[PDB]
Amino acid sequence: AQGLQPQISSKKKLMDDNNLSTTIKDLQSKIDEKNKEIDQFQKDYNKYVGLAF
Amino acid sequence: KDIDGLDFTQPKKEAIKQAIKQGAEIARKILGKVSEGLKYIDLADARM
Repeated sequence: AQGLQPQISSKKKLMDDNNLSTTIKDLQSKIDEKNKEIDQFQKDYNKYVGLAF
Repeated sequence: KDIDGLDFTQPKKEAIKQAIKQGAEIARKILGKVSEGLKYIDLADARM
């Protein structure tokens, strides 16, 4: 039988080793990256429609 | 210059070509804004 005490300590070690403090910073990098494109494409659509008239 | 477009062209009211003088600069400036935006096309497609 696998021990119940290390089976808790196995999961408790897994809960400390997690990328969750990293991937959230990684995903907020990409959202702030993709917001810069969206904030740029609004400038494009407000320019081409200006050109199209 | 549009008052000046009719200041310098006062005797041309009998002339049809006064409207061509009117039609001249508008036919220029419609193209100059195209090419400025056509620069903006190649400028964006690089960035794209």
